[PDB]
Amino acid sequence: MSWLNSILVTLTSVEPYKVPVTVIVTVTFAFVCFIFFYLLRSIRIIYGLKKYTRSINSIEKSAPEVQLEHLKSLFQRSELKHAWNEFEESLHSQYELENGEEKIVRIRATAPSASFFSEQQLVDIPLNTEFFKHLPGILTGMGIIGTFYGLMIGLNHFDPSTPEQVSSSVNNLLRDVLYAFLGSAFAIFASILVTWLEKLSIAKSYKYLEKFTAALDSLYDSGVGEEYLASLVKSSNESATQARHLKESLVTDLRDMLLHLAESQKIENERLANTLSATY
Amino acid sequence: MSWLNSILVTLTSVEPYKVPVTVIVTVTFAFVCFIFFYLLRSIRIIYGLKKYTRSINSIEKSAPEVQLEHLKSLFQRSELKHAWNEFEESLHSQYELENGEEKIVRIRATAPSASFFSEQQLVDIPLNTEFFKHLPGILTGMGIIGTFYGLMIGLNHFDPSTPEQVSSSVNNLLRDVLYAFLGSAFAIFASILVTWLEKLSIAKSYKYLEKFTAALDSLYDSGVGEEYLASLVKSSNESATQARHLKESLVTDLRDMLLHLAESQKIENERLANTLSATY
Amino acid sequence: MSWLNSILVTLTSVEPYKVPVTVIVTVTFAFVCFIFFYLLRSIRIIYGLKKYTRSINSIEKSAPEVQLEHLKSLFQRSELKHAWNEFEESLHSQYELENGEEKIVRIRATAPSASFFSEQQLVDIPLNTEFFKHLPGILTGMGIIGTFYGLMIGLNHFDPSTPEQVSSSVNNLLRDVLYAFLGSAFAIFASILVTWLEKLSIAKSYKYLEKFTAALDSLYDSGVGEEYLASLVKSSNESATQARHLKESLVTDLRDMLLHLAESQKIENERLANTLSATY
Amino acid sequence: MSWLNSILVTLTSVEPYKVPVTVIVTVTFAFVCFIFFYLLRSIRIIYGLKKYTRSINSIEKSAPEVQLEHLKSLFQRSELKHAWNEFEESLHSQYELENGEEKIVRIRATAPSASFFSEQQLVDIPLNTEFFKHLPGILTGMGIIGTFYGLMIGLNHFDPSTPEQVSSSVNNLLRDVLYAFLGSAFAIFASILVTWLEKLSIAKSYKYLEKFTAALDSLYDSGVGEEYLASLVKSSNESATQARHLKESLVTDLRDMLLHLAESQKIENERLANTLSATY
Amino acid sequence: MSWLNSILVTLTSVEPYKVPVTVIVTVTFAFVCFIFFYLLRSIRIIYGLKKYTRSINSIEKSAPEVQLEHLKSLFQRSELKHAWNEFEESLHSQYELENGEEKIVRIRATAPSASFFSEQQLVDIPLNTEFFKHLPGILTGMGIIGTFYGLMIGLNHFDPSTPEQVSSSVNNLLRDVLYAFLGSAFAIFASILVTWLEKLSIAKSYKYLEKFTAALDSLYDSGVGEEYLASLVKSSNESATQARHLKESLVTDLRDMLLHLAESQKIENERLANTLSATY
Amino acid sequence: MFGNAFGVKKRRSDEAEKPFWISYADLMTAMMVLFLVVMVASLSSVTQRIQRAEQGEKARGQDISRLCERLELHARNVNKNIVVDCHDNRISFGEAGRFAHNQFFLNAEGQKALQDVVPLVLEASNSEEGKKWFKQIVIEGFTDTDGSYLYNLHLSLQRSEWVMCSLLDSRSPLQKNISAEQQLQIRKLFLAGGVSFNNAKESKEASRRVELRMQFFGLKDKRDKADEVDFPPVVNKEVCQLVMPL
Amino acid sequence: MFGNAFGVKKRRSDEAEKPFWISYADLMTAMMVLFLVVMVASLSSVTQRIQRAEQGEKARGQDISRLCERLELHARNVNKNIVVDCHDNRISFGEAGRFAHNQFFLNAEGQKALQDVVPLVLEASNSEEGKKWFKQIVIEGFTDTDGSYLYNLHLSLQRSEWVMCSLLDSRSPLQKNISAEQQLQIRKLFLAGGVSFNNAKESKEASRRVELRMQFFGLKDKRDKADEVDFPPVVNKEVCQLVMPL
Ligand SMILES: CCCCCCCCCCCCCCCCCC(=O)OC[C@H](COP(=O)([O-])OCC(O)COP(=O)([O-])OC[C@@H](COC(=O)CCCCCCCCCCCCCCCCC)OC(=O)CCCCCCCCCCCCCCCCC)OC(=O)CCCCCCCCCCCCCCCCC
Ligand SMILES: CCCCCCCC/C=C\CCCCCCCC(=O)OC[C@H](COP(=O)(O)OCCN)OC(=O)CCCCCCC/C=C\CCCCCCCC
Ligand SMILES: [Ca+2]
Ligand SMILES: [Ca+2]
Ligand SMILES: [Ca+2]
Ligand SMILES: [Ca+2]
Ligand SMILES: [Ca+2]
Repeated sequence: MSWLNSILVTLTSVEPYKVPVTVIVTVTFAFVCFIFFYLLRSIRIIYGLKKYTRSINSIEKSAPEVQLEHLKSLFQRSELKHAWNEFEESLHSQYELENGEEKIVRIRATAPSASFFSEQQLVDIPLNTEFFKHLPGILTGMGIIGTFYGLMIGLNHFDPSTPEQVSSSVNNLLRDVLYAFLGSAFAIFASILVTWLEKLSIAKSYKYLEKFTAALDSLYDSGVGEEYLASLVKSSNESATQARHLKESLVTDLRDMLLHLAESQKIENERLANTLSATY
Repeated sequence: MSWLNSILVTLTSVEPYKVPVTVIVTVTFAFVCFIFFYLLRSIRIIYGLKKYTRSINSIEKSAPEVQLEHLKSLFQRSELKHAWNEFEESLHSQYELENGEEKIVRIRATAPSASFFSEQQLVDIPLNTEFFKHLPGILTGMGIIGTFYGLMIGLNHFDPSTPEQVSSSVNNLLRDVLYAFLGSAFAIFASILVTWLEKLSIAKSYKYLEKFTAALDSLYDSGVGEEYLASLVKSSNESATQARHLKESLVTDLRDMLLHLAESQKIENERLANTLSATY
Repeated sequence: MSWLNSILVTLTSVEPYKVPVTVIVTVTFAFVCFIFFYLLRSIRIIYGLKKYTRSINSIEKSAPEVQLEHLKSLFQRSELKHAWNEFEESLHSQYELENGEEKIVRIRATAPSASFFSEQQLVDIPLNTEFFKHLPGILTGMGIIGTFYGLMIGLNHFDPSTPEQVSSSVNNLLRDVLYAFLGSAFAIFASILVTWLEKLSIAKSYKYLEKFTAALDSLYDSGVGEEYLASLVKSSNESATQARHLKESLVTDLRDMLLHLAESQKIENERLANTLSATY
Repeated sequence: MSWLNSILVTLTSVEPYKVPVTVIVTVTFAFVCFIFFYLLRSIRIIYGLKKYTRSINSIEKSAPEVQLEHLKSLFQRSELKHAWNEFEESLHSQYELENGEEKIVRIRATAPSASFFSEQQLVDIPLNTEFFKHLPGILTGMGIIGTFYGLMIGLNHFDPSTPEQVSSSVNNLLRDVLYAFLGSAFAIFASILVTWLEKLSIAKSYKYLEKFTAALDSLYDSGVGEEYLASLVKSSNESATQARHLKESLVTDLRDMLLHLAESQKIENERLANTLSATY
Repeated sequence: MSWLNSILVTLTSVEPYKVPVTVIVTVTFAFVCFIFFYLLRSIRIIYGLKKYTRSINSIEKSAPEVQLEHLKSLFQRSELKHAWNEFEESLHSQYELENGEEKIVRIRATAPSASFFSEQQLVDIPLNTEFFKHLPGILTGMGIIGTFYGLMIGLNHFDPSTPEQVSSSVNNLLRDVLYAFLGSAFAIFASILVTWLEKLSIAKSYKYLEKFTAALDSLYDSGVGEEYLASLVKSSNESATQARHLKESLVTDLRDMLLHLAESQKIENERLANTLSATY
Repeated sequence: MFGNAFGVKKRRSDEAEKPFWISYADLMTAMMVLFLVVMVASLSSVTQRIQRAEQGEKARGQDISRLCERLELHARNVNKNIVVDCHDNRISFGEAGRFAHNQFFLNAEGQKALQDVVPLVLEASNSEEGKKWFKQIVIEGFTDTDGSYLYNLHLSLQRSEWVMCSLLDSRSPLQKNISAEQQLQIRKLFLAGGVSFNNAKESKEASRRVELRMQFFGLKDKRDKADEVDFPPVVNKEVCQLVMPL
Repeated sequence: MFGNAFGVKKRRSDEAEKPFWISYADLMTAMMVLFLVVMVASLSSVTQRIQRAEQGEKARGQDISRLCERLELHARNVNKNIVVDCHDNRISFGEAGRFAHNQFFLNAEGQKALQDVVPLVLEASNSEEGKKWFKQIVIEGFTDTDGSYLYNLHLSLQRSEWVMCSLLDSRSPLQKNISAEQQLQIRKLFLAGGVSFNNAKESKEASRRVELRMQFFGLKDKRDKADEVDFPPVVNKEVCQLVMPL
């Protein structure tokens, strides 16, 4: 086929040195993109998590309203602003009637802080981990492509057809193989370096996000629904008891009023008898 | 048997160029299928999610009903129509008696919006990610099969029966290896490209789906069950004192009524005595 | 060692053509086992899911009891029967007095349908995906094993004693390498074919299971517990108001009866006065 | 470095046949460890799960107290004792006062049994599936070490100084390659066999664990909390209606008794009039 | 490019023995880091978990207050201190009235202790398993880079000019690759050892964490909310019945009191008649 | 507050080995095997002429060794005086072949050994190995570098002529134990003549000796038929022309 | 029913890549390249050895041919009766080399040609081709197959001895013409061989002849001091052994 032979002469026409150069340049571009979009971003995320954890620890012993205002003013970055809004929705404010007004006496947790400051939303999506965990494989595959294409160039040049020029063919083959393996080794080195950096960064991000959510979880106490159920059960029992005592007390008061009415009737009857005796 | 030799004569009879052409054609067809069924679909999904987020970020200040019909009319997809119906079932509408009728005053969220507008229902199943995440392995396998078949062709051609035929045979076999490696190199390049695009599409889709569900989550507030339990506990606590006060007020009213009855009886029987004495 | 040489003679004693035949037959047997135990079962599962979805969509506009009976009769496979029993006992039936017996007026969903008709329960375990996702690697490994074994046979039987013995041994080596290439090509072809069929089947199974569980999820509404709590809160408030109103009505009507009693006593005492006057 | 030179010269002087023997011994030891620590344990786990499932299916139609005693006896002399204890804690026993004694009439499930009889604590931890999914790779690594070392030894020994030495060099090289291929073939065969065996056994283990936890779930029904909430709602409505009717009935009774008292007073005053007439 | 040739002659000018020593030193430093930060850390974690489990099993029969104080004093490591604090927030203390006081009679569990003493918190974050599970791949990559570097050194120095030069160049290339493969085989052996140690350590950490949480779960009984709902339902039914009974009892007492009043007023009417007769 | 306790989560389903890596290992192994076997075939093809020549040389060596071992075994069986050097194809009569100064005869043992070994060597040459690889026999002469050169040359030449006489002189004991065909074979297989100088031995008495050194065809010679000539039948008995009484 | 719908999710640690098939594939990539390189290098090296041996043998043959050609040209220039055959490395005498019955000396033309050819042989061995390849020269005697075999052998051997004397006799012109170094070199080169009986065409005139042939080092042959026998310097004149009345 003319098409396939033209394709081969086009591919093999490139100078062999451009193959390791292309692999190294593109793999270095991938490494630079990894540094900019994953590594520095994760460093910023870790520093922000540490600073937020420090801020939360400073309001451990403050009033619940003051704590709430400080946390609302603290969280302003978009994803943590949304996470804080949802978390504050999860928090349950217990009100008591004090000095004629309803005041928040205690804020109760209903869900863990990690349910809204999740690893996904705060780490995995901003860092694009769904893509970057596959970058080392892409780099290794790029090295493999360089390896095939370099050995293709080397096998293409190997066609001596004469004992005198066998040495030149062997030299060219060794040079092309050397280029291919330089590219492959650089790609593998970059892939393992990226693996090191990304896994270390993701581990540190998860560790400090755990510290941040633990700091948030220590502000508010959970288990309020069970306390409400216990209050309801106790209320029902004391309600039956109070009902029976109110019935008995009503009966007693009714008896007292009826004996008082009988005494008043007796007084009226004796006064009537006295009046009749006076008249008679 | 002779069956194996017969088939080996059959397979290794094709021209060496026909194998890289077949590998390139099939790998290109699979790449085009990836672009059509996956990449364009993922792009459409991402733009749809962006458009949907804009509309939700637009009704954030509307009345809860108007928001509800706007969201009902907004979601016209089969997966998203079902997800919206289930999410609306998850929302708890609060009614208060206004103008003699029950009107929605507030709509509360009982589950996160991602429980219904989830990644599997909106991205993984529409994109067939359970299949397309294994496509690069299929492409590389096709390339390896092509390389193996070309190697069989080349090895069948290799037969240096004379010392003077060794160089020609070796060169021809290296050329056949070149063909087979061309097939493998193209397949692996295409697989790496597919992996890059597919992972990037997943990352973008997940990020934009998170933005969409965050927009939906911001419309409604949670914690309705704890509020209901707190209201029930407060009602029971107030109802105990209500029963006690009602009983006390009833007893006091009975006391006043019986005192008035006794006074009326005194007046009436005094009048009776006076009339009887006068008539006597 | 003598042991190593005895092992080599025992292993190599087989005919060279029996290695490609063994690889092809073993890979074909694994492919047939895959077709029988995975592909046909997956096709049956998908067809059953589509039929069940059609049946569920047909029963949408029926009474709750009829829907329950139809769905109970529908699911007869052991995994489907267990899943339906669990889902049905997760469903909440609301009874209302209409008009002398308990009648089901509505059925509510307290859990997603996918909690019981899950991918693990209905696709992953029946299809034995925990084994079959590793089959293509086994196929490629058998190809590699056949390559090594065929070359062992070729190398051990190399006879350099005499020049035509050398020629025959070299021909045998070339045939063995051709055989190894053929076996590897067949193994990798069957591996990628199994991968394609398996991943396509699993993706279609997930798609149609999602459609089926969406069909079940459309039959019933969620949020029944929040509605019950709202009803309880409203009932508590109305009970407070009703208790106050009932006390007011009771005291008013008691005042009325006591006024009636006083008036009747006055009238009867007037009659007594008339009788006393008639006596004189 | 002198130490590196000594290590290289001693590693080059190793007999080529010792490398395949070491590969075979090490891979056979790994396979024996696999059989002892994974395969036999998986068989025992599967048999125990089937025995437990048969025991559970024998109390489908038994009284709830007898069922609980049977299950406690079944799991008490076992490693599943604590899992069963937690599961029974998750069970809600409904009581009814029959013949003056509180008796268990029904048992309700409040959580799935898979949450207590988990896959990790029943299958993964006992079988060390975390490690044994890596054993085929371990065997592959042993194979590649042995093969590369043997091929290096063979190439080091291969050096035809004169064209008359080509035959002997070729023969010795083929022997060394045969040894290396023997090692690799054994290692890769054991890798594939281990993969097949442990994947099949883990699939069976998951299947029978599912059958076990489904037999546990088939005993008891869920949704008791929604039933309790529905009962509370009905009781509240009926209590409002009951309060109204009790107030009305008390009013009617009070009216009747006051009418009777008025009649008695009228009769007494008529008797007084008769006595006054008699006195005249 | 002259840059590529310059870097090639710079890279390949290093002595061939410096590749294996570099690979061995780097792999050994990574292994020492693994031992110090993961293996020793996990051993300490397992020892601490066993000691804590022993401590918890010794307060099984203690009073709720005493065992609560013991557990509060027991947990002082920061991660387990926070975990215990949140777990104790999850525990629901039930109070009863003894000697006119509210004291704890029983502590109930609302969440499993694994929710707070989770695998992440107590094992995964301390051991950095998000990073250390990728270490074998890094070690393997370093070995591969070493082998490729040695091959490149051997290929750069190849001289195919004369047959003696060819033989010497082949010997030098094989020697350099043999050094590099010494380093690579060390890397693969260390990768195997790290894989085994890591998987065994993580499996045992999960096992004894499960045992620890099992010891903590056995102290407190779950299922308190369903019991509270059942108590509320029973209280509602009893309240309806008691309402009717109290209404009937109040009617009976009112009838008795009015009968007594009628008798008393009849006696007083008789006394008045007697007095009137005496006055006559 | 109203979460679903029955929500299930997928297990820890570890993915399979990526097929590309195992397929690539398969392909790389196949390529390594292909290059090995192609090297083996190419090397066995380029050197097949050299291999065949070396095999033929080894076969010639084996045949010559077998023939020499048979001849020396016959010598050991028959006469202890005849010692055969198979390493360099020499027949030695050391003790019986010593030559005193300025004489060209030998003691009785020299003649006994010579006329005993000639029929044995003839029988060896008449065999298929002899009829395939055995050329004529060269009589070895040795001279020293001291004294007048031509006197030593004449002494060696007279020694060779005496050896040939003793092989083919009338009344000799060999002539009574011979047939006409055997005499013709001796005439064809023997040439008398040859002188040499060597210093490989420590004593000058060693140079005073005679030896039989048979030589063979080369691999590419293969018994050129045109080289052979013919002799007429013997009409009268041979007479030695050296001075026996001296 | 008492759980919370806002619970933690994504509790899924990513599985680490299986690294060992990657190692297998990359190490077989390196091994495949190693085997390819060894294939091409070994093929090139073996072919280079084969062609080197072939061209070395051809160069040795060319040097031998050039030496023979220049020696024959010098022979023609000196005197015309010389017959030199490069095809078998033999210098013969056309007619002057004949012999009659009971004759052991060449004619005057034969002696003149024998004396003339010696300096040509000395020059031939002196040149670079002689130093590289030239062995010692043997003298072969030829006689008809008729007559007494011992008579023919003795006569031809006497002819060879007379030729050697004429080479080295003091009364011969060579001794008074050559120097001591040339005499020593002649002692090293000229040797006496055997007697041949190549009788053909029934021509006794040309059958009874003597010609000299030169031998050459083989390609694998080694030059060493053991084979280089050094004659001591001439201390006394040499008188021949066959006197004229014979
Ligand atoms: C013929 C030989 C020729 C071949 C030699 C090479 C072999 C290669 C094979 C490759 C690997 C195949 C292994 C498959 C089986 C292992 C699977 C497994 O997990 O077993 C379960 C089992 C433990 O789980 P289980 O089934 O529940 O057991 C019950 C528990 O014991 C009790 O229950 P529990 O959970 O309550 O217990 C508490 C728990 C929790 O306690 C802890 O704190 C443990 C957590 C961390 C563990 C720390 C241990 C560190 C040890 C350091 C190194 C020791 C040896 C290393 C050997 C390699 C060096 C060459 O404690 C443990 O689990 C500790 C036991 C682990 C130590 C095992 C004993 C040491 C060596 C075995 C001696 C027998 C000799 C055999 C041959 C030796 C090899 C030459 O582990 C074993 O007993 C395995 C031992 C079998 C042999 C292992 C060989 C080592 C492999 C390393 C790779 C070699 C690479 C070369 C290095 C060179 C670098 C330059
Ligand atoms: C646990 C490994 C997992 C899989 C590994 C695959 C194969 C790799 C290994 C190994 C080499 C084969 C083992 C041989 C053991 C025999 C020991 C013995 O009995 O004798 C003691 C011996 C005496 O014999 P020699 O004098 O050496 O005989 C020379 C004859 N030519 O003296 C000794 O004390 C021990 C000497 C050790 C020899 C072998 C060294 C192997 C060490 C590590 C192997 C690592 C992989 C190889 C990489 C090589 C890269 C340069
Ligand atoms: Ca807390
Ligand atoms: Ca919200
Ligand atoms: Ca629904
Ligand atoms: Ca059930
Ligand atoms: Ca418990």
